[PDB]
Formats: sequence, structure tokens, C-alpha cells
Amino acid sequence: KLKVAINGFGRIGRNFLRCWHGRKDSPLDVVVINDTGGVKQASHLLKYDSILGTFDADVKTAGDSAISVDGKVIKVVSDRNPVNLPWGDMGIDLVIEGTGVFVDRDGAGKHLQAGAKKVLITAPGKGDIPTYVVGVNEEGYTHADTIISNASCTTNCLAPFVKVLDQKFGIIKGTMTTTHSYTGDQRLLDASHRDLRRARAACLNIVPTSTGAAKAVALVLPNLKGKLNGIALRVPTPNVSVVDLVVQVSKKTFAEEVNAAFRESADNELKGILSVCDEPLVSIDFRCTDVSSTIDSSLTMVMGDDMVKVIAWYDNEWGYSQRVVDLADIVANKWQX
Amino acid sequence: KLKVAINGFGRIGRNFLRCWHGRKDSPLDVVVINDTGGVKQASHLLKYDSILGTFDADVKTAGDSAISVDGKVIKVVSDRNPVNLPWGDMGIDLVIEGTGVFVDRDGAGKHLQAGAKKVLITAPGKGDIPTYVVGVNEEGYTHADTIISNASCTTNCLAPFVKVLDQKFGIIKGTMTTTHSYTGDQRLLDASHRDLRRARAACLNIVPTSTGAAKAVALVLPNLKGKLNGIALRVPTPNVSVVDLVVQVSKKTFAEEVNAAFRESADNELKGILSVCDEPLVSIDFRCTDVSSTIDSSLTMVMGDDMVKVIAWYDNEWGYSQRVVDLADIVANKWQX
Amino acid sequence: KLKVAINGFGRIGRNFLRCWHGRKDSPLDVVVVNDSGGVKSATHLLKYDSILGTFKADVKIIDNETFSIDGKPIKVVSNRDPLKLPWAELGIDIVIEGTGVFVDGPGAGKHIQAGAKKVIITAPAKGSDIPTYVVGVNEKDYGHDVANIISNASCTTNCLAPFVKVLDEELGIVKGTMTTTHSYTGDQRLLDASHRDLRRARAAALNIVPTSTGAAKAVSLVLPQLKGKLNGIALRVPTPNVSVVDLVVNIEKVGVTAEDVNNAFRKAAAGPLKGVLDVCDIPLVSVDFRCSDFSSTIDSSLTMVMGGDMVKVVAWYDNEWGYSQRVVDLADLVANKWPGLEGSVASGDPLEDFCKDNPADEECKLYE
Amino acid sequence: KLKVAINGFGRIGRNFLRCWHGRKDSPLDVVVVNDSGGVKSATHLLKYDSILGTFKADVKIIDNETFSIDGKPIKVVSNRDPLKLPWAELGIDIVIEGTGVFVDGPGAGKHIQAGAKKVIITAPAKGSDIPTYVVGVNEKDYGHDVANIISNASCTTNCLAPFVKVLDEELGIVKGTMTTTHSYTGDQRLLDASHRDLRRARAAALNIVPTSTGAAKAVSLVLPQLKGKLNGIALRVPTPNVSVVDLVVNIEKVGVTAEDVNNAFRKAAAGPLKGVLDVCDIPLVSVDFRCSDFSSTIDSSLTMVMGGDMVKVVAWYDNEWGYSQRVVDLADLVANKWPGLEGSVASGDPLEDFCKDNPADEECKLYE
Amino acid sequence: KLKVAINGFGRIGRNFLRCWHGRKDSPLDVVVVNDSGGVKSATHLLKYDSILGTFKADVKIIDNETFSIDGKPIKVVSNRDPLKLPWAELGIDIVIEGTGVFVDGPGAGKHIQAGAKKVIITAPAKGSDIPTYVVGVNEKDYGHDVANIISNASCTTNCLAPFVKVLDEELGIVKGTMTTTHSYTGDQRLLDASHRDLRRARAAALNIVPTSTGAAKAVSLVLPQLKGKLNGIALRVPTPNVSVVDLVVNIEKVGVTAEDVNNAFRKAAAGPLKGVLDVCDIPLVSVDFRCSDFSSTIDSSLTMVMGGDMVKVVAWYDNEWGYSQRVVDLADLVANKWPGLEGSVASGDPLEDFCKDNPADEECKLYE
Ligand SMILES: NC(=O)c1ccc[n+]([C@@H]2O[C@H](COP(=O)([O-])OP(=O)(O)OC[C@H]3O[C@@H](n4cnc5c(N)ncnc54)[C@H](O)[C@@H]3O)[C@@H](O)[C@H]2O)c1
Ligand SMILES: NC(=O)c1ccc[n+]([C@@H]2O[C@H](COP(=O)([O-])OP(=O)(O)OC[C@H]3O[C@@H](n4cnc5c(N)ncnc54)[C@H](O)[C@@H]3O)[C@@H](O)[C@H]2O)c1
Ligand SMILES: NC(=O)c1ccc[n+]([C@@H]2O[C@H](COP(=O)([O-])OP(=O)(O)OC[C@H]3O[C@@H](n4cnc5c(N)ncnc54)[C@H](O)[C@@H]3O)[C@@H](O)[C@H]2O)c1
Ligand SMILES: NC(=O)c1ccc[n+]([C@@H]2O[C@H](COP(=O)([O-])OP(=O)(O)OC[C@H]3O[C@@H](n4cnc5c(N)ncnc54)[C@H](O)[C@@H]3O)[C@@H](O)[C@H]2O)c1
Ligand SMILES: NC(=O)c1ccc[n+]([C@@H]2O[C@H](COP(=O)([O-])OP(=O)(O)OC[C@H]3O[C@@H](n4cnc5c(N)ncnc54)[C@H](O)[C@@H]3O)[C@@H](O)[C@H]2O)c1
Repeated sequence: KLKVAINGFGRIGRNFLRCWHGRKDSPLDVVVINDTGGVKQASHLLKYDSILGTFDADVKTAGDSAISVDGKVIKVVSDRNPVNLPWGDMGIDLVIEGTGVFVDRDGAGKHLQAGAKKVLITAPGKGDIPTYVVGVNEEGYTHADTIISNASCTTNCLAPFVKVLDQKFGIIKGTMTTTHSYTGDQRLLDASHRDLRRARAACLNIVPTSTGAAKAVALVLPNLKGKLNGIALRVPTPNVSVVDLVVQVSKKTFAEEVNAAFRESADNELKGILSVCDEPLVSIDFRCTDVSSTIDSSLTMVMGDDMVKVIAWYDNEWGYSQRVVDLADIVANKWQX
Repeated sequence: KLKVAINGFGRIGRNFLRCWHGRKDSPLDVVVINDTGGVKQASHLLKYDSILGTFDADVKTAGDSAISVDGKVIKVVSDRNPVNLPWGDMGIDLVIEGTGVFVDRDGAGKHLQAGAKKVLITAPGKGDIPTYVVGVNEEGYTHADTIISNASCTTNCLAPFVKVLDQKFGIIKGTMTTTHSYTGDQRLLDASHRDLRRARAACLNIVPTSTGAAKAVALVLPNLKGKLNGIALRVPTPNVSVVDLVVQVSKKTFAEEVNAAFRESADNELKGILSVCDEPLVSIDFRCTDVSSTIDSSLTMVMGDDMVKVIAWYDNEWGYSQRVVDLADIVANKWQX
Repeated sequence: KLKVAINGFGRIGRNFLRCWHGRKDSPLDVVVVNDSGGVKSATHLLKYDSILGTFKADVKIIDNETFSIDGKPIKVVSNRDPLKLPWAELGIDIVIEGTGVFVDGPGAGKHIQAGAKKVIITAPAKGSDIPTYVVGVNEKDYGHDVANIISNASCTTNCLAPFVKVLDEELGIVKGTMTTTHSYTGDQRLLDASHRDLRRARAAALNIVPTSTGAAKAVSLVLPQLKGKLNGIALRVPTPNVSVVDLVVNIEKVGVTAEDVNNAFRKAAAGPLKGVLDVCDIPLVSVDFRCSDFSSTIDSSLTMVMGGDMVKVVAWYDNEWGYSQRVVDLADLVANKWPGLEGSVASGDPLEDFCKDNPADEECKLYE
Repeated sequence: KLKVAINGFGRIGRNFLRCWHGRKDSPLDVVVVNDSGGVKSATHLLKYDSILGTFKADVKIIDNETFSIDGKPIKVVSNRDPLKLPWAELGIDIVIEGTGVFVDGPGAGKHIQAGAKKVIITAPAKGSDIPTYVVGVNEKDYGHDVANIISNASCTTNCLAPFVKVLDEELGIVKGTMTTTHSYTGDQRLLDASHRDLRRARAAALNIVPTSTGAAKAVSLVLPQLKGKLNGIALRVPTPNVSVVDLVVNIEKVGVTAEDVNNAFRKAAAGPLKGVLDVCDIPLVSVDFRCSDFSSTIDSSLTMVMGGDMVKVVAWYDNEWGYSQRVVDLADLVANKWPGLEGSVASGDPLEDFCKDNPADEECKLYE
Repeated sequence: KLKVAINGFGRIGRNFLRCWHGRKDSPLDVVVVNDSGGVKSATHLLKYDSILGTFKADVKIIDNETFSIDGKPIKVVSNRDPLKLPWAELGIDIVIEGTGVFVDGPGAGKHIQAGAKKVIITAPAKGSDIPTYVVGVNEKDYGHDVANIISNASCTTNCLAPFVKVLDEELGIVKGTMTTTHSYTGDQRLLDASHRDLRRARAAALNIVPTSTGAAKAVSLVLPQLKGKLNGIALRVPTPNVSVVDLVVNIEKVGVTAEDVNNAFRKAAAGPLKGVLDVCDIPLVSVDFRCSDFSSTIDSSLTMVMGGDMVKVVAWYDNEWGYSQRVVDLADLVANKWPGLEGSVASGDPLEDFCKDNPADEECKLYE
């Protein structure tokens, strides 16, 4: 019921789309996308996926802009100018970019004045960016605040429980890093780009980096700043990615003690947010998995009850979208205006 | 002169070979191998590599068992049983557990029993093993010791500098983890195996595990024991791998101080052994670089100057045997018998 | 309904089991798994797949030995010798060969000796008598309880089946040549290391391998109508499960277009090769044919009429899961006509029909 | 020698330089490359290759734009326009298309407008005007005053050409087709993001590329005899760099063994194409073919005949080396000829030069 | 109406024009030529033909470069360089070649890079990849967006192909030869002078200039169905403007007579080559075919057959006029296949025009 538009039909697009359809009783009148992508092309890109295979559903871009999916048409156009986008044509409620270029506040506006009302981007935006994610800062969502974004999946991944950890045990300091999947952030081969690594081919390598996550932690958190920081590794995955972390925690303990804490934390608040297991598993074993990540409690070893290595997958794509839907839902629900 | 022999002519073999060949001026009289691998196959193995490419060196299997590497014949037969393995044919100087299967103390000796004197297991030995390696125990090694081992390339990689780091700084606690490749250590496809992970095909996954490196530190580092340990990640690479390390340390400083410390470490010890830089280059860019490991001096961010995330590369294949070749000549040196 | 083991955990049998469990009313009474790894190792892959992922339901690991797939009690075992397979004990009916090695008749037959009834393997014919067997082409021929030692050849082979029956029957080929995108195969090793021969002796993980394959022979060993007329080479490629073949062929019928053949395919897809043969018409990529159901699937486009008689044509197929379906298919294909009959209702005053039991009668003294 | 540069900067240009550099006796004066990234991005990338790794030399980046190789001081311009490219500003005659987008003579003309004289294309440029070129095949056809704006076809093309020319003219094809192991290439969207098509969009990391190329037609673009008789898509597949092909075709020859072709190849290898292409007999795999000095490298075994006509011929190549190895030679054949022309002294064609200058001579126009 | 173009005012030019202007509703026209003629001359040069005489409409000489064709304002330029051709500078789409010097796509893409889409030469160029084109022969075979610049081979051929492309097609030639007359053209020498060539150097004014031409094979260059099946002789005879080809052909059609084939040609004229091929009945000679828009002009009676097998066929054709009538219409198929005809093709399903505009980044068609 919430007229949200999707500029930049990024992988999250079909993801959220498949999510939107995978989600039940949509609070979201998302009848509109936007991307240079070909109407049918996008449809196939929706109708078929390297990750999920084909879309087990109906794909038939109604006319051109609209796309008949399970009867539900959905608009989309091939444009890059925000103000060109027909946000007004439906009087769009929320901005959803995927170009990965609207880290700004302005395009959001350049989307807003074109007929949009709310604003969230997947990646942690740069600037006056309202950090928002489930369990952590999503509660701050009111209708006055409109021009926000989302944290990274990576960010979203660690987000709640690490705080809950600092809540449950207190964290002196902490250092994390992902096994991130390769993305559009890297040209398939080492072609010119800002970051030579991000430029680098690395389709068979790792990306030593540090996403805004290692700082967006501070962003999403009230106090958990600086002391808690690591780096990022976009690594040879096409799929759901894992993320490492060792924490220097306050409370003295052993692992499962905190993993039980993780366990007891898993149900109540991390319901559909995170998970934790110990069956010896690997990457693919969590494709399209609802929650943001599972934890290998066994391999979350501890050193001297402060230094605590931790394990964490994350559905870089889908659970992100899941969370993105969740955040969207949180905004979709309690829709003051 | 070091009439050394190998059984189970594993990748390290050609590595060692292409090392030994490349390692000109060899007191190492390796003229004898054994493997289930075919006689001429072993050549093609060396003669055609997925890592170093096809060997840029004339190859010949001579008669048959002997293999004229650029002319230097080297015997090799096909067998598994140590007592069958006739090391006595040349009264072998040293055995090298290329098999990967006779991690035992006996079979090692059984090689000596079947005609040899000394043993260095390719892998972290099974328990009663005096492990020796550059930086840590190569000096502590005496030729009097016979059945020894080189621990994992990973181990071979990590040990010295981080030990020297502790020597430089004093490490309260430490947590490392490799970005290990995928290797014969794991099943190629979704096969059976001891551990579920390696049993998984996983060539497009990552293995959450822990190598003996996480403990062989204590096996080799007198002070550095127990407090200094993490896990292992065998990750989607066919090649040279990287590795993380966070360390709760004593010395209140920042990485750059430790960087120069790690810089001078190459200028003192890692010279030809390990490496470090900050030119952001991907794992491949570290291929066959004889300095067995590299460090991103930059991304080793500092947390309270005690918790210290650090980066680390390593030529899991080439630099490994190199270091083993190093110790091999160190065994050629002081070769008391 | 008919006793079904797992002779070593065949990854093919895995999905085939996944097929079977995903199947509707398969008379294949899956009962036990000879996975040399116990209930633990023999359920982990049955619960999580490489290309499928985690199973939909749960194969609960009941006892240290013997489990269920969602309330479907299924045993496990751990052995490598057929003679050491307590199968008569379990009244086992059909060889469910996961060891992928006993392409021999006898060792396979030993399972029949172990109490099985009819052989089934993912096996190209080591010998000859073993009926090169596929649905769609050489299935109706299967003699009820006749020549129990049967199996199916390589994926590619049974993949080849429909069209290598269709094109000819619809066009008539003098000769021809295929080649398929062959996923890396577990039996072939991961890296450059010890190997039977040189070919698979490398890391096709990042490399690629063609090689000879009896398929062309096999499918001719299936269909002599082009015996010794076809060749080509599968292409080992870094794919988990990608398997789609081309085909170049000098044909006889005039250099007609492809659509006809594709409408022939349409008709053939309509025809008996329904469900195991698809006419692909939406431009799609390798993975898209994930978990697919068709031993053959041909894109409209790549169907090419080079010189009229010379004609190029792709064909897609899930090397494993489709085969697994096919594997599930051929079993059912037998399971229907299986020995559930009226148990020798015929009658003959032939003392042969009497001494058939008491063959040791110089009275009868069987011909031999 | 002759001022050489590279419009845009493709992977090729890196290794090309890395060749031009390795390249020993360059009559080619490479001084600048249109890398839209500065001296940094142009030094780093080209220094370390996905395959060749960090180069064995110096990447000194001079003047935040220039860059020297142990003493090869070379500028790096940065502009997505052809007109602001120092060709006249730097006497550049021979240039290199790196964008791949300037399949038009206009863009090259714009370079010519920018003072260029000669440019190549990292593709078969869709401007049919400029005859393509490929060494060992039609490089001899390259003379002077012919397509100052110069073209060459695709590596894929630029690989099969000689022997497919040779073998037919040694054996005689009526028609036939080919595929290859083409690689995942940045021209494809490494993950599934629109490219006006699905194919290159789909994640090449896990699929083959179902797509027709121009090689199957750019073939005759240098060998007229091959007019139209070739078709059928090559295959871009999950390879780092490897690009190996096999083509089966009919025959008009007597149908000799699959042996006395590699013989002819050995002949073609030895006589006309020594070092140009290659042929091997050790069964080798993808990566081993690495920095191969041969647009064509071929096995003898996989060669196979069935009824004389059908002849599959294994072949390999690398885009980079190949395309380099060609342009490694191209500009020379340009350099040694067009700059420093020094034409003949035969009065029988003296005026023909003036006719080659002005064909509307007082008497040159012939056959209308 | 399209921004058609013509290289220079070649002796074919005004013919084309005066016939194009004579043409009723051509969607095609040039607004400017380029040659050092001077319009007032050029007009006269166009206006009062030595054969067609004065045009039946006065072209105002607006000025030395511009003019208005009886109200149709069209320009000319004066230059010999194909580079600085104000083509896009007047939005030129597709050009006609007049010099005849451009046997090369090289000289053509010049005009393309001058701002043109495609070009045509009224001559068999030496660009194999360029297919000539002729009505009833290769028009539908022609495809826009393929082989951008093309030409048409000799009017002779342009006249030749018509009948043979049915003649053998109904009759079936074994291997027959052609023989044609030829009117003195400027390429020859009127009063014996020195072309590098000997033949086209004597005083054509009187002596027959018997000269060979690829015509008898350039036919195959678009009619390979008779590749090598023909080689003949052209005969440059003292005619103002006129030509006729008498081709004898051994025919597998026993001794079929001619009139029947001529009736088939009567059919063929009444068939494919409407307005193109004519089959006549009247004793008629050089002028008696003047300015007929037919290309192939044949008299059945003047045709005949020697041995049933071999049979000769007289076929008339102007050099200039007919060429025009043919090429003028031949130009149309390009407009009939005009790129989108500039209308109604790209309803955002492409998103590719911008991808054509943003050539690289949104790597839609990054062919590789
Ligand atoms: N998973 C994470 O936590 C993570 C990691 C990296 C980046 N990010 C950010 O989050 C997003 C990752 O998911 P995604 O699916 O959106 O990424 P993506 O790689 O799909 O983003 C690119 C998409 O934007 C579209 N696009 C680009 N320019 C466009 C234009 N001018 N007009 C219209 N469409 C255009 C492309 O067609 C494509 O669909 C990106 O926006 C990225 O910046 C977050
Ligand atoms: N380079 C590294 O990363 C690293 C790290 C630690 C240890 N190692 C040692 O090297 C191995 C990894 O490289 P690899 O290629 O040798 O791996 P691997 O585990 O496949 O080694 C087995 C090799 O030896 C042969 N072999 C094994 N058992 C044999 C037997 N009984 N008789 C004859 N031949 C036998 C095999 O054919 C194969 O070539 C490990 O198994 C370990 O022993 C290497
Ligand atoms: N999967 C396909 O598409 C396909 C197609 C044609 C042929 N094949 C061949 O047939 C085999 C079965 O196919 P798959 O999909 O099941 O892969 P797979 O991994 O299951 O085949 C290997 C299996 O054989 C078992 N095996 C071999 N020797 C054994 C022994 N002594 N004891 C116990 N188990 C033993 C292994 O446990 C393993 O489970 C394959 O290994 C392959 O070689 C497979
Ligand atoms: N590399 C080879 O040997 C080879 C062989 C045959 C064909 N090709 C194909 O041709 C294309 C180019 O060759 P490549 O492999 O090096 O690919 P590539 O992607 O490296 O080439 C394109 C490069 O040109 C640059 N570029 C694009 N437009 C530009 C502009 N206007 N100004 C300046 N720079 C610009 C891009 O940033 C990029 O670095 C690719 O699509 C490739 O697949 C390459
Ligand atoms: N007129 C015919 O009967 C006939 C027959 C066959 C072919 N053609 C075509 O026409 C060519 C010559 O015959 P024609 O009818 O055009 O007579 P023509 O002699 O007039 O053709 C050459 C004309 O092109 C111009 N020319 C030469 N070089 C030029 C340059 N760089 N720039 C601009 N103009 C240039 C000359 O002014 C000349 O008028 C032939 O080579 C062929 O291409 C004509």
C-alpha cells in the first residue's frame, strides 16, 4: 500500500522484488522501478537469477514501464536523472536507489521533489545519513525523518548482537571483517577505478578494504565507536558471504556461555534477524536465508574471556533485502504520512 | 649431497623441485621420490602447473624411475608402504612427507628404517614432532634431530614475525585466521570426508576450521602459547592465500611503529623469508614470491594500542617449500650425519 | 514399494533420492544407504546440497544406524564389498549403485547375489550385455526380469538420448558431432596432482578439459542406426552442474531450417521425449537450467543450419539432477513392470517346465 | 620508432605494452596511452596482471600523467574523446583502440583528425570499410596506402584464421562451424546486471555464454574462399584467460586420417606459420597455454574424422597474447613499410605510384 | 529526401542524377557533390549530355558550388580528399562513388567518417568483404547493418547477373563463356596514350579495345553458384554509349533450343527482372537500346543455340544510363532497408540508443 519506487534496479531490486513477493501481505505499493535496464531484460533479470535460479512466478512487463508479475504490474523506466524519474506520477512514498551512486543526500531530494516522500538507500550513505537497521536504530524511524538510508548488510549483519554482546557482556574493543562477495564495486577485470583493489580484477581474489560498516557501527550505535572497528574483505564469493570478528569484551566468560547468550538472544529480538548454529557449514548453506546471519558458536572461540573470536555469515544479498524489506516494512508500517 | 627423498610427490614436490632446480647451488642430492602419481605424470605435474605454469625447464623421465630434470635424473617409484619404499637404495639423507598421510612418527622412522636418516614432515606432525622452521626453530634445530616437521605453510608463514612482533611489542593475546585456499586437503566435489566442510564441494565456498598453526605457535613459540590462537578459513581460492591476525598486545603504539618494526624485520630476518608492504595488490600478485608471506602494513589497524588487527599474506605453495628448501639446506648445513 | 538401497552414497543417488523423496508415488522402496561414512556423513549431504542447497524437509538422523527422511525410516550401512552387503536380508530389490566403480557385471551382480534383483548404475557399459538403457529411447525394450544386469551410461549419454533419437528419426543423419559444457566431475581430481592419466591430471577448477567419451558409441550402442557415425568431446568446465551439448551433423534431408526441427522438437517435446526433452526458447544461461527435468533441452536460437545438411544444434541437460530424475525415471520405468506379476501363471507339461527346478535330471538334462 | 599510442586502455594494451616492452626490436614508438585514470591507475593496473602479475620491470609514473619502463618514459593521456588525443600533438601515426567502442573509422578518423595515421581495433570493427588484418593470414595483404585507418578482427578470429585457411585450402571445406572456450571478459557483466541482453549479464563466473560471435563470419573477412560457409557460435565460458577452440567441418578432400592434418598443420606450423601459430601433441589443458606465442596452438589427438567430411580440429589461443602478438607484429609491418616508404624504381609503375597517388591520371583509369 | 551522397561528378553522376531527377518519387537525393567542375560547367556538364543531350529541365546555377535543380536546390564542392567531406557537416547519410579509384572500403569509410552511413561504387571494387549488389540478384540478400559500404559491380555484370541468375537456374550451365561489346569510356584512351596498361592505352577511337575483366568472375563474387563456371572477354568498341554481351553456355539441358529459355526469359522478364531484363523481338542495334531502363536487353531471335548443350545469348546494356536506372533503384533497397527508416523502432525496450550513446559504461553491446 506504500507507493515506493526503485531507481537503479540493482540485485536488491529482484531481491526485494522476490522478497516483496516472498513477503506476504505487502504493506508496499511498490508498483514502480527505475533502471537503464531493459524492461524485458530486467524481467528476465527478475525472472531468472544466478543466485535463486529463475523466479518461480509470472514475468510480463505490463506494456513497457509496468511489469505483470503474478498479475501485479510494476512500473520501471530507463533513466538516470532523479528529477526525470516519475516519482510524482505515483507520488512515490520512498526512494530506493540501486545505482550505488546516491550516497548523497541530494539525489534523494532530486528523487523527492520529483514526487517521492521517504528516502532510504541500501548502502550506508555518506553525509547527513540517518543510520537505520532493525534491532538497533530502526526504532528511531518517525515520519519527520524521511531522507535516510540503510546500513550495509555487512553492517546490518554484526549490528544488533554485537551491541547485545556489549549489552550482555560489555565490549572493551572489537575487530571484524567480512568474506564479502564480489559486486559491481569491482569491474570484472582490473579496469580503472577509484580503488585499485576495487578496480582490480580479483574475480579470483580478495578485496582488502573496510566498508563504512567498520565505522557505521559507530554510526548505528550510541557509544560503540572507534574501540569497535575492523576492515573488509570482498572475497571470491558470488553468494551469501561470511564475516569474521574478534571482540575484546568486558565480562569474563567462556564461549558457549556467550553463545547461549547468543542463543537466548537469537529467539527474542534476533527473531528472523540473526541465528546461531554449530553444524559445520560453508558458504552456500544459507542462500536466500531469511535472517541476516547465523553464528558458528563452536568456532566463536574466546581468549582470556575478553578476546573473543566470532563467526558470522550473512546473506549479503537476500537477508540484506530481507532486512531492507524489514526496514521498509518498519517504514511501511507506522506510516504516519 | 643431501640425498633427500620424498614420498607422495605432492604439489610441494614440484614446488620443492622447481625450488630445488631454481634453488641453484644445491647441496641437496634429492634424486629419489615416490608417489601413486604416474612416473611421467609427475613430470607433467611439474612440467605443467596450474600455479607456476608449465615448467620453463627441460624435463625427461630418463629410463623411468629416474627423472632427468633439465638433465638431473631423479628416481621415483610408485608405492605407499615405508618399508616398501626403498630409501636404502641411496641411503637417503632426509625424508619429506609429501604423502600427507604418514604424519606418524613411525612411518617417518620406517622411511629411515627403510634407508634414511632424517625426517621433516611436510605437514604439522602428529604429536611427538620437533617442528623446526625459519625465524623460530631452524636455529633451535640440530641435525642430531632426525624426525622433524615443517608445520603448515600457514604456520610456516605466520610464526616468525608475529613472534618477533611479540619480541618487539609483547602480545597479551592473539587471534589469527587464514584465508586459506581450497586444496587437496578438501574433497573437490561434494564427497565424503572426516569433516563435513571439506567433504562439501566448497570450491565455491569457504572452510571454517582451525589449522595446527593456531596451536603450532605454542609448538614452536616458547612464550607465545595458548594466549595466541585463532581459527582457520580455507576460502574460495585455488592459490596463494592471505591470513588475518588480531593481537591483544602490550606495547602502546600504532601500526606504523610496528610497520617499520615489521619493515626492519624483513631488513633483519624476513629477508628472503617473509615480506610486507602496502601497495594494494591481490593474492595472485603474490604468486611465487619467495618471501613466504606478506603484510599489508596499513590495514593492520590499531585498537587501544593493545588489540591489534593485522593483515598477512602467504604463498601457501611456493614460499612454503622454499622455506622447507631453506631448512633443507639448513639440514644440508650442519649435516652431522 | 520395491526395495531400494544406496550402494555407496551416490551424489547422483543423493539428488535421485532427493528426486525420489521429491517424487510422488515412486514404487522404489528406498530403504538403506551403503554410504561408507555412517548416519552422520550419509545425512549431511542429504540435508544440504551443492547446487540444490539445504533440503526442503529434514532427513532426521534417527539411530547411530538407520534414519528417516521425514518419518520415512531408511537404513544405512558402511561397506565396500557387494558380497558383504546384507541385501537379501533386507530383501533389496534394485542395485542403487553410488560407488560409481562396479561397471563390471559380476560385482554389480554380486548385489543381485546379495539378494538384489536388477542392477542399476550410473555406468556406461563396461562389458556389452548390460543394456545401454535410457528412458525415451531404449526403455520400453526392457524385458521384465530379462537381463537384470542393466544400468545407464554417462549423463551425456542419457542426455544425448532424445535428439540422437529425434534428429535422425525426424531428419536422418549420415554422421554428426556434438560437444557439451561438462561440469567438473568429482571422480576427476581438483588440482594438478596424481591421476589415472594426464587429461584429468590438472586443476580444471580453473582449467578445462575435453576428452573421448563412449557416449557417441554408447548412444549408438543405444541406437545402432548411427553406429560409429557420431563423435565429439564433452568439455570439462569449472561448473558445479552445467551440462549442455552442441551438435554439428551432416544431415540427409534438404538444408531445411531449424525451426522445423525445433517444431519437430516441439512435436518431439510434445512426443515421447516429453518432460525429458525441452525445446528451449527463452534466451537463458547455464545455471538457469538448474534442477531441470529434461535430459535434453535445446535453445531455439543456437539451432543452426550450417550447410543445410550440416546443422548445428545445442542441447541442455542437468548432468546430475536431470540424470537423477532420469535415474529416478528408469527405476520407476522398471518398478512398474517390476516382478509384481502373478508369479508364473503359465503351465507346460514340459518336464523342463517340471525339472526347471530339478534341472539335475538326465531325464531332462538341460541343453547347456 | 614511429610514434605509437593507444586510444583508450584495454587489458590488451597492458600486456601489449608488456609485449611491446618485452618486445625487443620495436620500430614502434609507444609514448602515451589514452588511460582515463592518470599515471597512477595506468601504472598500477598494467604493472600487475591477473595472469602476468606484477611486471618484471619499472612502472615509474612520471609527471602525474607520464610513466617510464626502466627507461621507457611514456605519457598517459586521459580523455574519453578522440579529438583531444595527442596524435598530431605527439606525431602519433600508429595507434591502438582500447575502448573497443570505436569500431567506427570516424573515431579513428577523429584520431586521424587528432593527427593519427594508423589505428587498430580490439575487435572486428563493424565498419566493414577497413579490411581486417591478422598475421600469418592476411598480413601479407597489408601494403602501403591501404586503410590508413586500419582494422583487424577478433582474437578469436585472429586465432583460427591461418590453419582454417590452411587446412581447407589443404583439405577443402564446403561448410562447417566451431565453438571455443572463450573466457569471462569484462565486456560481460560479471554479475547479472543489464547489458541490453541477458547473456553477458548473467554471472559469467558460473555459466557459459550462449552467444553468436563474428569469428564464424569474420573468418572469410580475410579468406574469401570461406565465404559464408562458416557459422555456429563460439562459447565464452568461465575461464580466466584461456581460449581454446575446435571446429568440425565437412570436406572435399579424400577423407584422410585425422593424422595427416596435424601433419599439414606441422607443415603449416613449420613452413608458413613458424612461431606464427603452433601445434602440440602432449594432452594439455587450459592454463598451460599461457602467454602463448601463437594465435593457434593445436593438439593432434583430438582431431577426428568420421566419414571424410567431418573433421574436428582442436585449437587454442589467448586473446591477449594473440591480439598482442598480432599487433606485436602489425605496427612493425606498418612501421617497416608506411613510415619510411621508400618505394620502388620501376618506371613501369612509376606513374602507377602517381596513379596510386592520383588514379585519375592522364592515363591510369582502368576497367572503368 | 534522405541525405544521400555522391562522390564527385563522374560520367555516371549526372546520369544517375538526371535519371534520379527523371525518377518520379525517389526517397533519395544528394544535396551536394564534390569535384573541381564549377557548377555552371557541371550544370552544362549535367545539362547537355553527349548522349542523353539536354535535360528536359533547367538547373539554375545558383552559384559556383550551389545550384537549384529546376527548383531543387543542390550544391557541389570541389576537392579530391575524402577526409574533408562536409558530409555530416551536411548530415549526409549514404554516398555514391564516382571516381572509381576507391576499390577500397578504406577510401569509403573516409566518406563514412566524413559523416556518412554507407557508400556505393558504380564499379567492382577490390573489397571482397564489400558485396556488389544488383536487382533481382542480391537485394534481399543485402542486409542493412551488414557490410556498411558496398558497391555495384560492372554495369556489364550488373547487366550480366540478371539473366544468368535465372538462366542457369532454369537451364543449368556446365561451364559457359561470355563476350560483350563496350562503348569507349574515359578510362580507356581516345587517342593512343600511356596508361601503365597497354590495352587501355591505344587510340580506342578506332581500334577495338579487347580487354579482360573480373566481370566474368565478379559475377561469381555475388553468384558463386557459377563460381569459376565462366570466364569471357569484354570488347571495347567505338560506340558513344552502348554495350551487348553474347554468352555461350554448355547446358546439361540436352540440346534445349533458345526461344524457350528466352520464353523463360520472356517469363523472367515478365518475372523477377521487371524493367531490368528485356527480351526483344526486333532487329535492333546499339542506339536502338539507348536510354532503356532495362539492364539486360536480349532478342530471342538474335539468341540461338549451337549444340543443344552450348547456347549463346545476346544481351544488350547501355553503360551509363542502364547503370543509373539500376544503381538508382539499387540505392533504394538501402533506404528500403534504411536504419529504422529513422522512425518507430526503439520503444525503450532497447535502452540501447543511450547505450549506443553512452558507448562503454553501460556495457550493453560490449561485444568483446
Ligand atoms: N551488500 C552490501 O552491504 C553492500 C556492499 C557493496 C555495496 N553496497 C551498496 O548497496 C547496493 C548493493 O546492492 P545493489 O543490488 O543495489 O547493487 P548493484 O551492483 O546491482 O548496483 C548497480 C545497479 O544499479 C543500476 N544502475 C546503475 N546506474 C544506473 C542509472 N544511471 N540508472 C538506472 N539504474 C542504474 C544497475 O543497472 C544495477 O542494477 C549498491 O547500491 C551499493 O552501492 C552495499
Ligand atoms: N603447501 C601447503 O599449503 C601445505 C601446508 C601444510 C602442509 N603441506 C603438505 O603438503 C600437502 C599439500 O600439498 P599436496 O599436493 O602434497 O597435497 P596432498 O594432501 O594431496 O598430498 C598427497 C600427495 O602425495 C601423494 N601421496 C599421498 N599418499 C601417498 C602414498 N601413500 N603413496 C604414494 N603417494 C602418496 C598423492 O598422490 C599426492 O600427490 C599436505 O598434505 C601436507 O602433507 C602443504
Ligand atoms: N553425477 C553425474 O552426473 C554422473 C554422470 C555420469 C557418471 N557419473 C559417475 O558416476 C559416480 C556417481 O555419480 P555421483 O553424482 O553420485 O557422484 P559421487 O561423488 O556420489 O560418486 C562417488 C561416490 O562413490 C562412492 N565410492 C567409490 N568407491 C567406494 C567405496 N569402496 N566404498 C564406498 N563408496 C565408494 C563414494 O563414496 C562416492 O559417494 C560419479 O562419481 C561419477 O564418477 C556421474
Ligand atoms: N584483450 C584482448 O586481447 C582482446 C581480444 C579481442 C577482443 N577484445 C575485446 O575488446 C574489448 C577491449 O579489449 P580488452 O580485453 O583490453 O578490454 P577492456 O575492457 O580492458 O577495454 C576497454 C578499456 O578501454 C577504456 N575506455 C573505454 N572507453 C574509453 C574512452 N572513451 N577513452 C578512454 N578509455 C576508454 C575502458 O576504461 C577500459 O579500460 C573488450 O570488450 C575485449 O573483450 C580484447
Ligand atoms: N560512365 C560509365 O559508363 C561507367 C561504367 C562503369 C563504371 N563507372 C563508374 O564510374 C567510374 C568512371 O566512370 P564515370 O562514369 O564516373 O566517368 P568519370 O571519368 O567522370 O569518373 C571519374 C570522375 O571522378 C572524379 N574524380 C577522380 N578522382 C576524384 C577525387 N579524389 N575526388 C573527387 N572526384 C574525383 C573525376 O572528376 C571524374 O569526373 C568508374 O571507375 C566506375 O566507378 C562508370
